Amino acid sequence: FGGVSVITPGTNTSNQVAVLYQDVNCWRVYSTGSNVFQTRAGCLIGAEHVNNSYECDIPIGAGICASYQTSQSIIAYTMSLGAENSVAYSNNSIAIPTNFTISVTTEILPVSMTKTSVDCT
Amino acid sequence: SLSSTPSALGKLQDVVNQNAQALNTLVKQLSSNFGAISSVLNDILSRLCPPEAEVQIDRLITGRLQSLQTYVTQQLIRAAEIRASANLAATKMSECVLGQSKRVDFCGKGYHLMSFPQSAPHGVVFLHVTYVPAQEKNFTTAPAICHDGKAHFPREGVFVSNGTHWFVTQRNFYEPQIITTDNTFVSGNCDVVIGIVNNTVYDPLQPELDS
Amino acid sequence: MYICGDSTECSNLLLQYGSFCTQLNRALTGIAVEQDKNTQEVFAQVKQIYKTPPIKDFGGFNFSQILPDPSKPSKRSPIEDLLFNKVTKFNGLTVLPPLLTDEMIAQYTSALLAGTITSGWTFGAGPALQIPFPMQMAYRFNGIGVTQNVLYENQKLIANQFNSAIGKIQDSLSSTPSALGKLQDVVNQNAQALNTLVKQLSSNFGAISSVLNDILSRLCPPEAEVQIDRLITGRLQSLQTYVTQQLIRAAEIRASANLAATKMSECVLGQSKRVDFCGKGYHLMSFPQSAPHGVVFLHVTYVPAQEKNFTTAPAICHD
Ligand SMILES: *[C@@H]1O[C@H](CO)[C@@H](O[C@@H]2O[C@H](CO)[C@@H](O)[C@H](O)[C@H]2NC(C)=O)[C@H](O)[C@H]1NC(C)=O
Ligand SMILES: *[C@@H]1O[C@H](CO)[C@@H](O[C@@H]2O[C@H](CO)[C@@H](O)[C@H](O)[C@H]2NC(C)=O)[C@H](O)[C@H]1NC(C)=O
Ligand SMILES: *[C@@H]1O[C@H](CO)[C@@H](O[C@@H]2O[C@H](CO)[C@@H](O)[C@H](O)[C@H]2NC(C)=O)[C@H](O)[C@H]1NC(C)=O
Ligand SMILES: *[C@@H]1O[C@H](CO)[C@@H](O[C@@H]2O[C@H](CO)[C@@H](O)[C@H](O)[C@H]2NC(C)=O)[C@H](O)[C@H]1NC(C)=O
Ligand SMILES: *[C@@H]1O[C@H](CO)[C@@H](O[C@@H]2O[C@H](CO)[C@@H](O)[C@H](O)[C@H]2NC(C)=O)[C@H](O)[C@H]1NC(C)=O
Ligand SMILES: *[C@@H]1O[C@H](CO)[C@@H](O)[C@H](O)[C@H]1NC(C)=O
Ligand SMILES: *[C@@H]1O[C@H](CO)[C@@H](O)[C@H](O)[C@H]1NC(C)=O
Ligand SMILES: *[C@@H]1O[C@H](CO)[C@@H](O)[C@H](O)[C@H]1NC(C)=O
Ligand SMILES: *[C@@H]1O[C@H](CO)[C@@H](O)[C@H](O)[C@H]1NC(C)=O
Repeated sequence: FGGVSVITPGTNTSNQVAVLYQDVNCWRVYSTGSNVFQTRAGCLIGAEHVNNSYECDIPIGAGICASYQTSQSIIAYTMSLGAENSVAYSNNSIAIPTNFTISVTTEILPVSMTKTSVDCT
Repeated sequence: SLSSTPSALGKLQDVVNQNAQALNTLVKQLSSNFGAISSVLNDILSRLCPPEAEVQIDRLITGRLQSLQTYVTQQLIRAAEIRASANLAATKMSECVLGQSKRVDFCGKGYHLMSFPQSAPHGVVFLHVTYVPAQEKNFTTAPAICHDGKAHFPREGVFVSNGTHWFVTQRNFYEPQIITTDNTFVSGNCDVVIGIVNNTVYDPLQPELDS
Repeated sequence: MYICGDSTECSNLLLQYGSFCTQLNRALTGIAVEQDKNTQEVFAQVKQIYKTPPIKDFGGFNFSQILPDPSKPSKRSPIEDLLFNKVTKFNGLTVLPPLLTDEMIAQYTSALLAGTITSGWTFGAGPALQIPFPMQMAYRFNGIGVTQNVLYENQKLIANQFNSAIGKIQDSLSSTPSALGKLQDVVNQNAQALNTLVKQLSSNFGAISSVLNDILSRLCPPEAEVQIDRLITGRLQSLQTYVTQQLIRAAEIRASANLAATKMSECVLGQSKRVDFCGKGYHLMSFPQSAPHGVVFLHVTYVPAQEKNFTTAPAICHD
């Protein structure tokens, strides 16, 4: 047994969905649509697994995310943690900026919520 | 960004949505029977005969009391989350707006210069202005310069070198200076520092003493 | 599954209550989401995965017990391997996996160390800029009010004191099992909350039997309804108690996670002047290590040692 969840690209884009069974040895599922993939997070049906990692969009669990990509269909992939960067470390070498930019960013915090009162009678 | 990306204000929209749902739930739980013959107190009062009405009324009371206790407990927990956010927002205004902060990534990514608050429904928006180093170059370095057997260290800077010459720059910006006795200070001899290199440290006054 | 165990009669009686399944499940879902958010905020503070050079030429400083061990099946440092080895459904209870597996946490931690070691704090504020490790230390020394002369003249001593301190940490974590008690306690409290939920399930709560199947098998339908309802009330109270406790506990974890995230930004991706925030003594630098359900920070501080008594004066009078 387990819960069932639906992986949905927004409906303002497409109506294809993939369905995840949380704890099934993916066998033990009566659904169709092919594209049956077994993961640590459950039985995923309808998403195409690919070997191309990418930035996470809709998370599934256990390192797996899904997205709607090329026409287009839902795919499953291992999430990337970012681009690699090998720093040219050396005992006699330093990098120094010769220019700069000014960046302004935005941070948002809640301060308050609606104040209510309830008459119990 | 704020105009084209509606998710930008999702934090404030979420506070509104959660409280709206807590109230809508309270309202809808009200219409459940909770084991009573009817959820409408007036139906019980209008047709059921008084001693039986007492029993059915009491079933509704228990159900409604549980609904209210659940609502209040949830509002107390949610209120605590809002208070924590408000305390953080107040801290940030004192430290990011009424000063300059050295706390890393506290007042935005990059080196903080200043911030400007803006009002928003049920919250505050901070515009954080930061300095970000841009295009860099690869320079050769050394911990010290060996002049006449004495070891010279920068007072405020880093020794760097291009393919043929040694200069001293400020750490965060490539603005090379001639290495002089005004830019460096002396401590110890040339044998103790590992990786010390030979250069000429210029005495800015000697030429006047010589002339 | 928790309350009725697929009993049809019980489910139909649950429909006479308010929308309690929706609220219990949504509250637990909200917690589950928050738990990935906490992990993401604490560890994913670096946008690129920085890698180290072959580990050589760091001024004599030895980082081998904090950096990943290439010989293992899981690329964790010797300290992380120690931390991981030391910390220890019938009713509808499902355990969900994290989004970031231990392997991904290890990669984020490794990236942060690579950044800290080869570019100081610049990988934080802007692009990573390479710097010789000893110069990085020189700047960290100026940052505590000690000049650069001290580091270079004593570079060999400093590297040796540093290297010995790291070895001491491994011995401490290995020999003192209480060292990781905070993480073990989080595990133990949640395990107990679930075990309690499971055991409350078998109480009668005023019913003739706690086994719904006994009621259904021998008791005649109108009487079964009464006994089933007694069990439903008891089980609902058990679930509401469980969820409320998880919400409170979740809040405590969130506060800890917010602090851990703050500390990484301020202790690891910079140098901090906040007293006793990044350890006792004058802070020079810190190195994170992964642990089950948490983060371990190794904080490197400068501590003044043997002092002497000198006479002083506020000023000197010359002419
Ligand atoms: C430039 O570096 C060289 C070392 O590479 C220094 O040479 C030494 O100088 C001392 C003092 O006169 C002698 O006793 C050593 O025998 C020299 N070493 C060698 C290998 O010959 C030289 O003095 C440095 N120049 C300056 C201005 O400091
Ligand atoms: C390192 O910087 C120095 C200083 O700018 C460069 O030397 C000067 O080059 C200009 C021509 O561009 C000449 O007119 C000056 O007389 C030079 N100054 C000195 C003191 O020689 C030097 O070429 C740069 N080195 C490299 C490899 O780029
Ligand atoms: C960092 O310190 C460790 C010890 O804590 C060094 O480990 C030694 O490595 C060699 C070569 O693999 C082994 O033969 C020794 O037996 C190891 N020592 C111990 C006590 O087990 C490591 O080489 C040092 N690394 C650097 C760069 O200095
Ligand atoms: C400052 O303290 C350090 C120890 O923290 C002293 O270094 C030790 O000196 C003894 C005696 O020569 C050696 O056996 C140890 O191996 C040294 N320790 C290390 C880590 O190298 C140092 O001599 C003291 N120094 C002063 C006042 O200069
Ligand atoms: C050393 O300290 C003494 C005070 O203890 C200074 O003496 C005074 O100097 C002024 C200026 O010449 C005289 O008007 C006072 O009468 C002196 N005091 C006494 C008690 O005689 C002396 O000038 C100081 N030395 C220096 C270099 O500043
Ligand atoms: C599914 O069952 C087979 C045995 O029939 C087993 O070999 C396999 O590892 C199981 N897969 C999962 C995900 O449990
Ligand atoms: C520094 O040198 C390395 C050599 O591998 C090169 O990849 C890097 O782009 C250079 N950096 C700059 C700022 O020129
Ligand atoms: C850097 O390493 C090279 C090769 O071992 C050595 O010759 C040089 O002196 C070192 N420089 C410094 C500053 O340690
Ligand atoms: C300073 O003098 C006092 C005199 O009572 C003595 O107790 C103390 O140990 C001395 N401190 C040092 C560092 O020598």
